[PDB]
Amino acid sequence: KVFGRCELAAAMKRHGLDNYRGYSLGNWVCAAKFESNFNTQATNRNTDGSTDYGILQINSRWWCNDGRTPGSRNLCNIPCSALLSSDITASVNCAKKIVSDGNGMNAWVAWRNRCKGTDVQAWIRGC
Ligand SMILES: [Cl-]
Repeated sequence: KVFGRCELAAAMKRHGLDNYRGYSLGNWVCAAKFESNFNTQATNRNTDGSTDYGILQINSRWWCNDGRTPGSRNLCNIPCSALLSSDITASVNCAKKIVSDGNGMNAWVAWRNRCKGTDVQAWIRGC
């Protein structure tokens, strides 16, 4: 599915992302916009043989297991296929582990380049 902006904000808030590990909700909404364009089924292959999966483009080298990525660590202990559900639970649970690993939201390239430093609260304004 393709979430609306406020629709995703409300779902992410219900799943505990607002202010999680220091990151207000607008950060997470902006990240999803620029990672997946709010599409729960987005996938993108990378040069290292990994693929990024779902609404938050979670990577198959470090975080989820897709069975075809060399050097897999599966630190979220989740099959990547689960991260293509229209229900965001598995992606949020893995994102919480990623953002707790020591480098904040820097794991999300699109967030680093297109959200960080902007007024991210605009992403939840009006919701
Ligand atoms: Cl604005």
